[PDB]
Amino acid sequence: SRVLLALHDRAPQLKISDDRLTVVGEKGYSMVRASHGVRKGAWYFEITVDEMPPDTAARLGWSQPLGNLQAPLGYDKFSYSWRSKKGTKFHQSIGKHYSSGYGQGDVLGFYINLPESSEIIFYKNGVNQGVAYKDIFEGVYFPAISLYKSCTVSINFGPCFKYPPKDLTYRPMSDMG
Amino acid sequence: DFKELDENVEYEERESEFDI
Amino acid sequence: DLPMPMRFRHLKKTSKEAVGVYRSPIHGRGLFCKRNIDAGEMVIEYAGIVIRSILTDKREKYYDSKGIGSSYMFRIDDSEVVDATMHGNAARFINHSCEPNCYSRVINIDGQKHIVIFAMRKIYRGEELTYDYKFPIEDASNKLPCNCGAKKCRKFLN
Amino acid sequence: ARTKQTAR
Ligand SMILES: Nc1ncnc2c1ncn2[C@@H]1O[C@H](CSCC[C@H](N)C(=O)O)[C@@H](O)[C@H]1O
Ligand SMILES: [Zn+2]
Repeated sequence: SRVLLALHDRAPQLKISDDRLTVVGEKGYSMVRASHGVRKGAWYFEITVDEMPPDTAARLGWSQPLGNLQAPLGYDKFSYSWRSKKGTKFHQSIGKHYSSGYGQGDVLGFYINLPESSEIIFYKNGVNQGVAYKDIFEGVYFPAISLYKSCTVSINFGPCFKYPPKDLTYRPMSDMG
Repeated sequence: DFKELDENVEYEERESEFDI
Repeated sequence: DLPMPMRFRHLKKTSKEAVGVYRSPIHGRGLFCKRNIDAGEMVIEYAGIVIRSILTDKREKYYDSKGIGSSYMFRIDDSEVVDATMHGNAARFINHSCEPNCYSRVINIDGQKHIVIFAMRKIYRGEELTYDYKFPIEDASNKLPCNCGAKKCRKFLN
Repeated sequence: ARTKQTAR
């Protein structure tokens, strides 16, 4: 089947390439989710910032199906995001200190563990940035991208990741396809 | 009072679905 | 005739526009006809979580413990039941009638069964959409009455 | 128990 960026479950102004793995931002923060979400286990996917011109930003992470598409990821209770500028973490529109910022060429890793103890861990070029969210809301989580203005990112669900985290057990998001 | 739904969803039972 | 998947998702693409949830003379709040619906046409799907029928009894006692009153489970067959108690659509609000204008019926779409309400006759805008619940007949206790107003009303939903 | 049926 394959795990791709969602065909309809997307903000209509986002530039999504025909392969449905590269997305270009347009104006105000708008979301796109992946075609598959997860409800249990440990899963992983990578996002590569292909191009981040001046005054452009990305908030990347996991979203439940009800998260607002016309808002940034992490705007409501359905998404937790990692912001490119200052490495801020956002859930319910509250930004807290998390890590250093990520820019153009950086490869970001998104880890989620949903046991049958829940955690979200962000990665910068394979290095653990720390637990960002613990004991999260129960539901299906889909890999999600929110972009502010014309920046380009490319999503990689697996099976091969460029920077596999050291000593971390997970399944690639491509296993859902 | 419910969550709105458009399409049917197949319940994916967990391994311990019938466990005490 | 037109293939079921074409008929089926034409429903999903026109259903929200043909029906609405209003206040009912039968009971509480009902599903009402907003545009004339021809006989035999698909009115709405009874959407929800499709579970194995063995789970309904684990499900039903759990809903009591949280206090949810009415049952919202509809049975497809011997193996499956649509649980619309927590996740569903406007088909939850369809009241029962002893002389109804719609009927429930199971259709198969790509190896998955759905419960779709069809128009028994021609239904005009303004009407309340009702079907025969067809509950198993219960005891004198746990026997709740019917107020559909039909001139041949059985007087009980059970 | 109390589920609707498509026939009795
Ligand atoms: N013909 C009828 N007469 C009286 N009550 C009815 C009825 N058909 C259905 N009901 C009641 O409506 C419920 C069906 S769920 C339908 C939604 C409900 N009418 C509402 O306003 O929210 C059942 O619990 C039953 O008690
Ligand atoms: Zn009656």
